Amino acid sequence: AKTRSSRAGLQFPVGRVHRLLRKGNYAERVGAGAPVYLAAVLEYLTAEILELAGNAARDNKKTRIIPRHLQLAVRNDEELNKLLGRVTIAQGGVLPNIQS
Amino acid sequence: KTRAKAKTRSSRAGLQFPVGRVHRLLRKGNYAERVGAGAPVYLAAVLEYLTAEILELAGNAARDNKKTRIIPRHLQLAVRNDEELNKLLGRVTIAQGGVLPNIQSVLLPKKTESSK
Amino acid sequence: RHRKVLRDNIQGITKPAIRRLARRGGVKRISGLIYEETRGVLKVFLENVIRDAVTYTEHAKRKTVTAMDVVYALKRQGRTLYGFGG
Amino acid sequence: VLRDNIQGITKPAIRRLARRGGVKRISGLIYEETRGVLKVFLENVIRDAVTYTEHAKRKTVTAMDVVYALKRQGRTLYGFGG
Amino acid sequence: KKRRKTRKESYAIYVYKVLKQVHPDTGISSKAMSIMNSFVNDVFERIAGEASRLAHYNKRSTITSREIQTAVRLLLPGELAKHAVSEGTKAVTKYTSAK
Amino acid sequence: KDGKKRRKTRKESYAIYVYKVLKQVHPDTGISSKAMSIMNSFVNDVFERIAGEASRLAHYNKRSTITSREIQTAVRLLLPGELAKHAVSEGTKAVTKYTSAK
Amino acid sequence: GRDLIAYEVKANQRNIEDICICCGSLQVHTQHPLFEGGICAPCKDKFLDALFLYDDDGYQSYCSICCSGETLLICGNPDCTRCYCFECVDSLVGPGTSGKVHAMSNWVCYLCLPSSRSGLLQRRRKWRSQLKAFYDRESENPLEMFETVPVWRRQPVRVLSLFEDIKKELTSLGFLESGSDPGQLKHVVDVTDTVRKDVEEWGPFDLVYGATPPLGHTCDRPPSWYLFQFHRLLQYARPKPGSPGPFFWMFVDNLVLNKEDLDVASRFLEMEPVTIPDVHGGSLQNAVRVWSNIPAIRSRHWALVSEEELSLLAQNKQSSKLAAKWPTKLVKNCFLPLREYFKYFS
Ligand SMILES: [Zn+2]
Ligand SMILES: [Zn+2]
Ligand SMILES: [Zn+2]
Repeated sequence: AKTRSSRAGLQFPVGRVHRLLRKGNYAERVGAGAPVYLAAVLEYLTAEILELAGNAARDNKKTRIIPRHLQLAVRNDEELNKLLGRVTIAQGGVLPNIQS
Repeated sequence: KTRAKAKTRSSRAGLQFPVGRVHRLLRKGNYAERVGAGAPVYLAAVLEYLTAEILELAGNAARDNKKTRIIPRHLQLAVRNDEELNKLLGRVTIAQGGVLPNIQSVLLPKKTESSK
Repeated sequence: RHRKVLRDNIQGITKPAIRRLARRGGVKRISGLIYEETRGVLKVFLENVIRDAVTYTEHAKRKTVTAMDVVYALKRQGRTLYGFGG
Repeated sequence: VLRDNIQGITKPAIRRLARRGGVKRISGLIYEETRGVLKVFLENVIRDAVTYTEHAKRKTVTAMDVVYALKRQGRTLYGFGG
Repeated sequence: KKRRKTRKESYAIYVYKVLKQVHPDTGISSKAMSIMNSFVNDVFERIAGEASRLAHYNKRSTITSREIQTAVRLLLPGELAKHAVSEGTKAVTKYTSAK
Repeated sequence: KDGKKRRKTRKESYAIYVYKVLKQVHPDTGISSKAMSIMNSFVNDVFERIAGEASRLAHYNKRSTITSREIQTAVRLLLPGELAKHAVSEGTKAVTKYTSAK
Repeated sequence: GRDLIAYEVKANQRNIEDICICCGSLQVHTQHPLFEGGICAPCKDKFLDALFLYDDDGYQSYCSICCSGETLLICGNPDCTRCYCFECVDSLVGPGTSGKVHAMSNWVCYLCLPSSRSGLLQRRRKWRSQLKAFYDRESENPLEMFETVPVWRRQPVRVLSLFEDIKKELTSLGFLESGSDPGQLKHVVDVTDTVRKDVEEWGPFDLVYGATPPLGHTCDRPPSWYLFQFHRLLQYARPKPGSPGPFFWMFVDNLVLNKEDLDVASRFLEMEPVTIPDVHGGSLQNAVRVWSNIPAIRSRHWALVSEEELSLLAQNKQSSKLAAKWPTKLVKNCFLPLREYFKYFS
């Protein structure tokens, strides 16, 4: 019994993404490679924010990621700020940016 | 075989928009597994009221402009003068519309007379 | 019946509350007429969000407004909130 | 020749668009600014509009690709789709 | 022409009849007709997608007139939603107990 | 041993997977439950975005199958800048690994 | 202390004038206008202000007797506008009766009942003149006060509508009887050739209403014309001096007269206008200025309503003119205090 997660070298569950595509009434049929591709994309987008949140945690002299660390991780990077421009992260605050 | 008057579902509801077309576009668009019987009748009634309101305001805008044919300028003036239709179609551009003739009250020269 | 009508709770939003929300917003100096306008804008914002959320509660055949109905009411208004279940 | 089509947007064109927008007076630095912004507003559409044309395995960018690229950015345009 | 046969549907023949019921002599151009066609498709896809979300939220695999009713109460602002819900309910009640 | 006291429906999440990815990128950094709820809501949000965009991409071309190409075009539309240019490489590498793992 | 004021009269054998019936207080400044008893000074000040204030939701925004906000009930007979709180009814006539009153919408109120002695309530004969004296002592403003018309000595209203019809409105408001046309409202589109003899021939008038054109400028006649003719026919329709007869008037402007004409109208009608805003559908909808001598009409204006925002709305309405209905519903409400003056048709 070899799971499709380790068959593609990924971490996010291929089967759960597959049944959430089949459950969400997106299309009549769902391809075999589509949950593998989408699990890889979600794994990369998770790993980048966890890397930046871990760097923000290390700057704050903390070994636990609080929602302030996810706030500073998303708002400092400009591509993740463009991705989450209309998204409020709870328990986050704002950037310490004072006008000159 | 069947021996009955071929009476369409639009005519039984007292509507104009096609119940059957709305029903097969609900069944085709992958919205849910099952689609109820009252839902295309209700949606055709909602669409027919929203069409009749804009065509009534566009016919008033055409009658104001001394024209017996609705041009997209008339639809533009019909939607944007109404506040609820402007709230509905805020992030919506209508082609060949233009904008409302609305000039701010500070860019005009003072056409007044000093009382003293 | 057994429900006293709550009133004048827009004055529950105190002057130092709007002061602290202007400190987080980066504002150095606040005029005296800011506070009534800020209460009015917060009231209209809560009107829109609760107007969506009570209708989400209505269609669900419940009488309890959940956090999921608040997240659906905000995600419908293009303000996606995290930390409460998407 | 292959660089000055951003200047194909002329000074009277931006003048007429700002008269429609209700602007009484325009400074001399508006015309360099607006040509920037309009150019960005084309890119964010055409980057999407080519991409639908990529997915359809075509080479023609149809009006439907422009309508879908504008509908994606919340700028739904009417009167080009049947 | 047997290979040149593809009929795209529209809403021209219906919006024309609603216009003749509202204004019995006013006409309409084809550009404004395409704008009314795109308007009907836009509001159709809005109410259908919103009702699909309102069905998926309550774990129900069926859209009925109740999901369309609450989707109209969400998407249309102000009195327009109230008049559209009144017209829809009147048309459904007329539809169910007809011949 | 005590078992099945209070029957509660198991609400699925992504918490243990985000935990695995965090231990792969930071071998000693922990994370709170509030931030874990935020990361769970983020994964649900971006999943709904890419799935809905792929559903529109499938419906526009009159096709009733979502393959990896619809997800690839949805990623190229939704992720701005270098995020798409790396996520497409990661997804294509994963699909190439998945097809030739037998 | 509300169950104590029903104990100070029965047991202690005290005068009702020596206890504040509003908030239960023992300190009495004056005597209560409607009923026999005393009122403490703050409740007295607030009570006068409450009458002036006009509420869209109910006949009275705050309670008549004690001036409380909540616990509002509606009068049974539809020809009466009085509204009392639940705590007044419980405190005075007895506990568990307020619920019974509120339970029906056809419960005859205290002023409509043949006997006005409920158990702890006393009516006043010719109370309106005493009420005018009450306004005269402290209200600091002698607002136009016509004698109140009793239900037993009630007359059919004779209405003269100039430049605008209100028969639909008054019919909805219960001033005109439907089904029967004796002609108690005469709509007169053109009045340039009306003469005192004509008005005398038309029968004596009690209420003369006029209103400006709707925002679509239907007619090509300057809007001040409606005001000036309204004033003229108004003066003609006023009863012979030295006669106990009610004469009410109301001129309504939907922002069609500028500040010049506004001051002119304010000068002739000898009072400041009344600006009324309509229910916000996001920002602001429309507004209307009203002159009248009808009670609780001057205090209807809301201090929040600014002039500049009103000017902007006027200029966006005049130039756009999307809707062109006279706002009958906007000026419909303002006649509501008049209900106690003429007969109501349900
Ligand atoms: Zn008192
Ligand atoms: Zn009464
Ligand atoms: Zn009271």
